[PDB]
Amino acid sequence: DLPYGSALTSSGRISAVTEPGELSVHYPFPTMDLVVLDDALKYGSRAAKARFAVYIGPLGADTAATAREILANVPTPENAVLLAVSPDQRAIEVVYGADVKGRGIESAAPLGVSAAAASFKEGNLIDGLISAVRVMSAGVSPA
Amino acid sequence: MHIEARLFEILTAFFALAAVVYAVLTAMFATGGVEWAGTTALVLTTGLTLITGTFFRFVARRLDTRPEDYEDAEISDGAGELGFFAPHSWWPILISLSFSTAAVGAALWLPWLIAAGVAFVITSVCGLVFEYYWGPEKH
Amino acid sequence: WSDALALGWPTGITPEAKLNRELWIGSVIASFAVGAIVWGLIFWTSAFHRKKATDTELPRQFGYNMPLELTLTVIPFLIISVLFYFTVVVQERMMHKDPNPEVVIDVTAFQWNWKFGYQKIAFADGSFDYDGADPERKEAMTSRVGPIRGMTPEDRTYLNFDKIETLGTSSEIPVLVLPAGKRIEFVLNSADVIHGFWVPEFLFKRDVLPEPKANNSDNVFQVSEIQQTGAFVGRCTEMCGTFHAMMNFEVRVVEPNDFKAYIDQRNAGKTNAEALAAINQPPLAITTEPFESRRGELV
Amino acid sequence: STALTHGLIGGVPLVLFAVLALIFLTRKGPHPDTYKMSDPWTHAPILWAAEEPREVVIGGGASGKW
Amino acid sequence: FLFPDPAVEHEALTEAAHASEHKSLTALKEHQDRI
Amino acid sequence: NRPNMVSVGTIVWLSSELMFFAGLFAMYFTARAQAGGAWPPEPTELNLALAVPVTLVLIASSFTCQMGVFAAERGDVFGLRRWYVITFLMGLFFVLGQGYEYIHLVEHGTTIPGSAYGSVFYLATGFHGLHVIGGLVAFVLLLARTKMSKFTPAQATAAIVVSYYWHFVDIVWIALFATIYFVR
Amino acid sequence: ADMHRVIKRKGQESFNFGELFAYTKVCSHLGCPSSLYEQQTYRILCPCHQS
Amino acid sequence: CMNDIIALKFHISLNATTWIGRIGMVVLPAIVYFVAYRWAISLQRSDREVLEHGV
Amino acid sequence: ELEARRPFPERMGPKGNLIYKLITTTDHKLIGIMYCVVCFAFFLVGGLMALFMRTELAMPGLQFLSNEQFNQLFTMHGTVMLLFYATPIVFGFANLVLPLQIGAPDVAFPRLNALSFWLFLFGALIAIAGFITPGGAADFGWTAYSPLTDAIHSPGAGGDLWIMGLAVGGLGTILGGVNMITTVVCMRAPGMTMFRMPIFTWNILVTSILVLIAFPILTAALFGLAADRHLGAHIYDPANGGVLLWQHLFWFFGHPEVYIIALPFFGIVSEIFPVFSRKPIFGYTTLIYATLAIAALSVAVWAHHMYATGAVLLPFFSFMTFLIAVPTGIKFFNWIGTMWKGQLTFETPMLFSVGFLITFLLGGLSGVLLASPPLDFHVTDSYFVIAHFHYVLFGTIVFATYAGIYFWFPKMTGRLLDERLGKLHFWLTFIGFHTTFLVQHWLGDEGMPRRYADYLPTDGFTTLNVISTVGAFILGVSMLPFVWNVFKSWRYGEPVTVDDPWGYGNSLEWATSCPPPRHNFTELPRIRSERPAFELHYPHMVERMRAEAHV
Ligand code: HEA
Ligand code: HEA
Ligand SMILES: CCCCCCCCCCCCCCCC(=O)OC[C@H](C)OC(=O)CCCCCCCC[C@@H](C)CCCCCCCC
Ligand SMILES: CCCCCCCCCCCCCC(=O)O[C@H](COC(=O)CCCCCCCCCCC)COP(=O)(O)O
Ligand SMILES: CCCCCCCCCCCCC
Ligand SMILES: CCCCCCCCCCCCC
Ligand SMILES: CCCCCCCCCCCCC
Ligand SMILES: CCCCCCCCCCCCC
Ligand SMILES: CCCCCCCCCCCCC
Ligand code: FES
Ligand SMILES: [Ca+2]
Ligand SMILES: [Cu+2]
Ligand SMILES: [Cu+2]
Ligand SMILES: [Cu+2]
Ligand SMILES: [Mg+2]
Repeated sequence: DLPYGSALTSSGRISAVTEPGELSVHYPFPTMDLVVLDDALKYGSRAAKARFAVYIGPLGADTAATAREILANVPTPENAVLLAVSPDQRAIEVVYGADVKGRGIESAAPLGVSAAAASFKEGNLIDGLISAVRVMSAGVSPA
Repeated sequence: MHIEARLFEILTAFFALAAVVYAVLTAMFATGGVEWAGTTALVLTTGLTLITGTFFRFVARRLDTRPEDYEDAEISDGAGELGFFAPHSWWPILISLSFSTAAVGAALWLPWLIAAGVAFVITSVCGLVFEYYWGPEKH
Repeated sequence: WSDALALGWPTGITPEAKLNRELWIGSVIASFAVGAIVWGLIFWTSAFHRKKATDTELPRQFGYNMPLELTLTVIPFLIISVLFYFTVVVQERMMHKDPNPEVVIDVTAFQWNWKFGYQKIAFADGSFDYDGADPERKEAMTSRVGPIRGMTPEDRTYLNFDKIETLGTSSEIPVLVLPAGKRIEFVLNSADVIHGFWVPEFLFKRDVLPEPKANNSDNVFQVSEIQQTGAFVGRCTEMCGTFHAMMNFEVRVVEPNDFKAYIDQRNAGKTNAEALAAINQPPLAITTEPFESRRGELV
Repeated sequence: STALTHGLIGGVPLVLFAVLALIFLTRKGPHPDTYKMSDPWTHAPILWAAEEPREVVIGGGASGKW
Repeated sequence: FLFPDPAVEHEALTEAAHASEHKSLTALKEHQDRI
Repeated sequence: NRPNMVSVGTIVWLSSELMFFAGLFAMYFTARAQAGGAWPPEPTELNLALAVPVTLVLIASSFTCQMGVFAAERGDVFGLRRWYVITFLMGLFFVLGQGYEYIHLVEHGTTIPGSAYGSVFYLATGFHGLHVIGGLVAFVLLLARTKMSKFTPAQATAAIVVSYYWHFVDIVWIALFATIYFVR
Repeated sequence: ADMHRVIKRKGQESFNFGELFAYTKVCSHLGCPSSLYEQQTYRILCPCHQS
Repeated sequence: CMNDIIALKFHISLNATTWIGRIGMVVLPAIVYFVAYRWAISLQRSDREVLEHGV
Repeated sequence: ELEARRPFPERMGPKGNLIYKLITTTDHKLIGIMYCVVCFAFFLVGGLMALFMRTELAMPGLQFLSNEQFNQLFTMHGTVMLLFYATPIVFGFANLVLPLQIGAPDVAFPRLNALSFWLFLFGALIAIAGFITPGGAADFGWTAYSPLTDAIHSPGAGGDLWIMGLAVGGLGTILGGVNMITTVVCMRAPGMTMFRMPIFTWNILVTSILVLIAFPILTAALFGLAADRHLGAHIYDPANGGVLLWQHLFWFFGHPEVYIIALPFFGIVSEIFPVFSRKPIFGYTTLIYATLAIAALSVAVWAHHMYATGAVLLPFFSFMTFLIAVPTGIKFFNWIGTMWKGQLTFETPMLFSVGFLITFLLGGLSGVLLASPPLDFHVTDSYFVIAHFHYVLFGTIVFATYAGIYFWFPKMTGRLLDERLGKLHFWLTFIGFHTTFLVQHWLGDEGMPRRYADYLPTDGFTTLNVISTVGAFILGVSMLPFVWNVFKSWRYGEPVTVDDPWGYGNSLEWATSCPPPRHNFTELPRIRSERPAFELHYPHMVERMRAEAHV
């Protein structure tokens, strides 16, 4: 079931390969936009002492139960604030753990949804994610 | 480690043959006779490979097969402590700065700078050699 | 065409030079053939063994072809054995010395000009004899216990002094005058560091050493004859300091009777330039001119 | 000449650089094209998280659409 | 530097040194814990 | 069950350091071939009444060094210290004896600037003497380290490789002494 | 041979006696004897602060 | 202040030593400030490493 | 199966991440990177020297340089390119990958390794500091012939600084050789037998043996030269036999030297060809034998540099020099056989290795021409020799060095260099090199000697000199895309999250992450051949590899 050229090693790690001249990562966004989003995540999380996360993919039919399922994959999920987006279903969800409750996220999470939605209507996915992370982390205190 | 010894013994055979051939061929029909610089260099290149090969050959016949000498050894044969490998040190750059001080002193022929550089070298080399052997301070 | 294959080698003006040029052309052709084969093999696999779009499995994983490995060590050995044989033949012919040269020249290199002395002339037909050695001046150099076999390093006795000498100057290129058709012997000594005696039309050069005998250098070489008259540049070919690029000389090859007239003029007290004008030659060097003594265009 | 010598030495390198950089740097690199919202999301699902702070009762959430 | 002392002397000295070092560390530690 | 890594590194380096003396031997033999029959030339009068005892002291320092190695391999730090102190004293005696020979040679007109023989004699024997001084520094540093912690196998390995260096220096001296004082 | 390179100061054009010139040995910076006279460069160097 | 002694002993032009001092008087303190700042923070990180992982 | 990742990997470490590491590190990976950076800075400095020389040689007459400055320029250009760029970058590459290739966590002596690097850096700085003296740097050539180098003929402090800087750096090189040999004989992983090691490791080991022969005798010769220059010694006195004493000693160093900076780079292309051919290396055992034969022979051919001195036994050295051509041709046949019937893709490492093959071939043919004393009697000390050794050097330490950099940059950094910019870099380098150096064969054959600051308009040399200078300035601009690529790719390059970005790597470094952890390996595979990473990543092929191995 392992991809071609991938091997399970004696430590349990996977030793994988790429064809020469091909890429390992291949996210459909420009490198400098990815760097901007990475900085938004890092410095928003540092300023709020809560781990901010972003999901892109299919959110199902309820799309909030699925988002709560995805939040379990963020490290220390009790202290995390996930923004999940379905470009197809055109759905925006924010879900956070219990550690963040009462720290300013009830005011800021809908503001993050609005910030994302405004940029999505222009067809700017990564710009919407960056703006939403910026507003939600600026509204959470390290409490 | 028989291959390690064999490599140096093969080099030794070639170097000894080259030294003998060169000395004999320059003694006969070469102006001035034996060419002493090249003959000396070839003889002592032979000596270099001979010293290392004899040491390896003596070591090989002592210890039985290591896991890196064994054609179908398992990775787990090599389990255990390897040895001590220094995690960090700023003494190497101090030793090189000291030796460079003495070298600049010798280049410009400043005997006081040469003396200072040699003293720096001895202090830096002591610092390196003692780094993992100084005990706790005593009070 | 022999000029394109010679790659800028001069045609040569001595028999030894012509033999060396033939060896050069043959060796160039051999190396070009080997290079064409190897380059073609590189271009072939680069052109026809590139990964296609319709190959899913890896190529055949061969890594050993023993008969081919053995066959590809014998052929280059054969080519270098042939080249070594002809190399030995030509160097034996080029380094050959006859016991009776017809002109013996003393070449003295110094930093950074040349001095040419006429040591001896013995024409093969008896039409010209001249004894030019001046041993009453080699003895004036004796410096004498001494650091080296009783001698100080200022001994200089190994240098040769002659009655007729052409001395180079920063404003006059030294012109060495030689007869055509005659066996010429060159004895090379340096006054200080190592220089290089290169006449490109000789297709040959040798290093000019201080104290060559103590260094086991053979400082003597001959050309069997120079096959045409004319003027030929010579350059220093061993890095000797500041003015290594600016100590050139010229060889003027004239007919033997004109050489005799030139030597009579020099024996009559004439300088090199006026003795050359006396035999209807240009008085100064014509392949090269003196370098401006200004250190450059910014001065 | 002397102006031709300086024209060649200065000019040939820059012309050659411009030509080779037009040949090679105008090609498309291996980086994927940027996803367009009007197109379907055919990539694998992506989960990004910040590594800070250095190291499951839900506390709430919000929803939205666009 | 050149000759060993009797082993009993070495043992007693080493034990005393270790006990003294431990007592000094403990004194500093308990003062720190108190304050 | 495995090679002593420090030992192999030391042996490899010592074999390289043989080439350094190869250069100096080449200088000596080149100057000797150009001697012209007088080697050593006047006024150099080598005396074996003093070179021989100094050579013998340096040779006996090898046996004392080997005794120290046997003590170290036995785990006996005090026997190692005693034998290495003796070896240090004997090598220091060699250095002083060489210096006295140098002083008496200089007064009679054999110097580095003075003659080609003086140049080769002094570079050869003086670089060997510098190697001896480096080995004495090595003894001092090793002996100080044995006072710093308990005597472990790594400490004994350090003693062994210092002895490898000392034996190299002694053998190089035997070669230099044979070629200078007997193959004149 | 160097007299054609001499530039005179205004008011001092006749202060030299032919090829003899006389300047104060006191440095105008801070008063040290500025007396390191380089004859080929014609440079007067002050040992104190390198004027 | 010792530029003339340094010029004599270490084969530097005296004029060059003056200009090295003049430019270095601005440049060397800036370089040293930057290096010392980064070096101090680097020692702080070296301490942190031992605190999380031991010796 | 959602694993949280970052949108982009961290561009740089925080403040204070690097500076204390640089001065305290015993990590061979960091030391190798430090070697590569510093050696490349020295390469740029030496290239600037060559650009000055080439600009002055474009026209007859001295336009901006004097004779003295030009002589310093070729002396120091040769010194910097040979001893401050190529020789230490051998140990830069060895530090980068050799412990990985044998499956070790470290080199045998980590602090000695750090000392070797710092000795390189400070010795090189001591030699280059001659340029800040009034007289200037050494101006007697990189070969430093006697008696031109004696206190009478080269009095300046530049020459003495050159001597002592070379001595300090040479000690660094010797200690590096000791370390590399000891690492290979002691730190191999279980099952990594001597005849399963990669060819690069074999070549590093044999090169280290060569280092232990050549550099100590050069150190002895330099100390004799310093004794003459400072103490009035007579070592290199002409009446004492000193001219050829110097030449014999120097070339006994100087020939081994040129193969110290050839065999490691042969090993680099031996690593690269099988990956991009999707094939094994052809004749693995024969390649090892060829390396050993070349190393043995390179110690017995030195006087082919002395043909025109009239004082060496010509047939001995001529025959030995011809013999060296046989194992090198074996290497050329082994490399073409590795490519033969593969699936070639020509990414930047492969492209630079092919540039190696093409350029080195002409260099070696020219060298064989030089090996016969009669032809060397005309072409020695001329620009034919210059063309030869730039064809043969630039092939190993530029094309194979760049091949190693493009190959192993993802392994050492976790980022890929941009391949479009790499192709621009290759084609500028390849076109520029042949433009500057092919016409120098003709110039030397006509009669233009090496090491001339000036010539006359009537010499017939001007047009080819102009062409060579045009090519040299192409080589100058070829450096800009590479430096830009590394600067951009080091922080913003394509992330590498696999172990083998080139797909078909064979050596153990491709069986670990990009970059490796501090001690290089979180696990090791079973080692049963010289392609352990290939067998790890393609188990289904192992049977085929055993079946198809013999034609
Ligand atoms: C070993 C490697 C090596 C390398 C890579 C080179 C590289 C080059 N070399 Fe060579 N060279 C030698 C080794 C090497 N060299 C040796 C041993 C000698 C003999 C020395 C002696 O005579 O004693 C020699 C001598 C030599 C001569 C003969 C000089 C003479 O006899 O008079 C010439 C002639 O043109 C030449 C040219 C070049 C050129 C144009 C490059 C091109 O690679 C260089 C162009 C490259 C650049 C890199 C330009 C710099 C680019 C920049 C962008 C710099 C800008 C910024 C800064 C500098 C901070 N060099
Ligand atoms: C990387 C560096 C390097 C390498 C690999 C070489 C390799 C060789 N070199 Fe050279 N050389 C230098 C660097 C190098 N050299 C330098 C720097 C100088 C000048 C020093 C100075 O004076 O400044 C110099 C000078 C030099 C001289 C002295 C010339 C002179 O000054 O007068 C000679 C002469 O014998 C020589 C010859 C050779 C030969 C025969 C090889 C051989 O090893 C090459 C063998 C390769 C081939 C032959 C090609 C492959 C073979 C085949 C495909 C099979 C074909 C079969 C046949 C032809 C039979 N070179
Ligand atoms: C920055 C120092 C170097 C700057 C000066 C050179 C900066 C380098 C770039 C311009 C110099 C060469 C381009 C112009 C060429 C020319 O036409 O000649 C100009 C001058 C008329 O001739 C010279 O000879 C210049 C000096 C030579 C350089 C000595 C090398 C010094 C050693 C340093 C490498 C030590 C580390 C650096 C030390 C870094 C700082 C120390 C804390
Ligand atoms: C040079 C003195 C000569 C003495 C004659 C006998 C030689 C052996 C002496 C043994 C010394 C023991 C020191 C010791 O254990 O104390 C150690 C402390 O000394 C040192 O760490 C530095 C020693 C001096 C370094 C040498 C520098 C120059 C070398 C001179 C080269 C000739 C033990 O300290 P500790 O007990 O751990 O507190
Ligand atoms: C005809 C005499 C020649 C004898 C050969 C000399 C061999 C060189 C010996 C080297 C010395 C090392 C100490
Ligand atoms: C005046 C005629 C010149 C002919 C030049 C010959 C071309 C040489 C071939 C170049 C080598 C290709 C690799
Ligand atoms: C010219 C006569 C030959 C002299 C022989 C010199 C050989 C010296 C070797 C010494 C080696 C001693 C161990
Ligand atoms: C093995 C040597 C190859 C040399 C080829 C040189 C070709 C140079 C072409 C220039 C033509 C100028 C007239
Ligand atoms: C990639 C091409 C590099 C080779 C350039 C060859 C230049 C030869 C021109 C000869 C000019 C005739 C005088
Ligand atoms: S007193 Fe003259 S410069 Fe200061
Ligand atoms: Ca010019
Ligand atoms: Cu000359
Ligand atoms: Cu010259
Ligand atoms: Cu060579
Ligand atoms: Mg020559």
